[PDB]
Amino acid sequence: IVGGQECKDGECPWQALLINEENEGFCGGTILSEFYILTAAHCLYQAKRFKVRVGDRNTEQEEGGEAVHEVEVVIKHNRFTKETYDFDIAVLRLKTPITFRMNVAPACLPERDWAESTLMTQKTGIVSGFGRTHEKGRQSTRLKMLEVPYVDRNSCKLSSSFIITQNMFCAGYDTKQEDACQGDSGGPHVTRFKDTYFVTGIVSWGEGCARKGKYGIYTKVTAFLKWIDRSMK
Amino acid sequence: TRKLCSLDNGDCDQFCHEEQNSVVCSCARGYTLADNGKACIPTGPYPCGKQTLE
Ligand SMILES: [Ca+2]
Ligand SMILES: [Ca+2]
Repeated sequence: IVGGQECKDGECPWQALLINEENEGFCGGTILSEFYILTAAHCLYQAKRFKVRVGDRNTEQEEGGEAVHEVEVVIKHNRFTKETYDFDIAVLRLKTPITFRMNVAPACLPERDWAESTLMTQKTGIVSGFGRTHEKGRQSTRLKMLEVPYVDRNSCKLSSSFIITQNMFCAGYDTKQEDACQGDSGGPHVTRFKDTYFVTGIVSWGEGCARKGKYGIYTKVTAFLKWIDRSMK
Repeated sequence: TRKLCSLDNGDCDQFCHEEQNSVVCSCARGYTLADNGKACIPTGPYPCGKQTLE
């Protein structure tokens, strides 16, 4: 996350961190329920074996609430395309159920039509993660969040060197230097509606981080709500 | 002009659907619709979408 603020105690409880064999985070996820994590399909290519950490806010110290879960089943969208990152979505079934507690709670899955007409028409959503704090920097040891405006689909298409499919949407700023970044991939984009937070996107890709004339590109979760439902069985 | 679900979400806490010519409210899993048919009440600990306070 470039710019934004730390997640304070309790603020980003649906954040998950995918961690490699060296116990380093390489991608985010969103807690959907005690057994399921939502992430980006492209993240699965980034580590041969990986686990999921929840409850973590500071990767440099054990604040007691952190827990690592093994992944039992990886459910990757069969239409994921590395060349355009279309269908950039995966669900992970954990071997053991997550214990909800301070800093660990699921984000709500909304209903499709309501989400598209009412959530995605809000002014902003919130992206969070442990990703780089600038384009060429290192990952953040602190969980961060950032309010990002929803961006008109036309403007976003005009701004992009690469195709924006209907399974993607844009969020962020034209020139202000705030954006998700590398390492935030797979993480939550959620939208607040009356003090309840709903999953609206998955951090997917960008041409750099926070570049002028460029926006953050997210998987459009509302296009996959049936598929998510099915995947969680 | 804004009517039904397009006017302040139909007064619903969460999901609003327009059925015949009227608002129908509903809630995410782990909540129950209140007696007034609009508010959503969490039915257990750690309901989805709530920042944690304990
Ligand atoms: Ca920690
Ligand atoms: Ca920009």
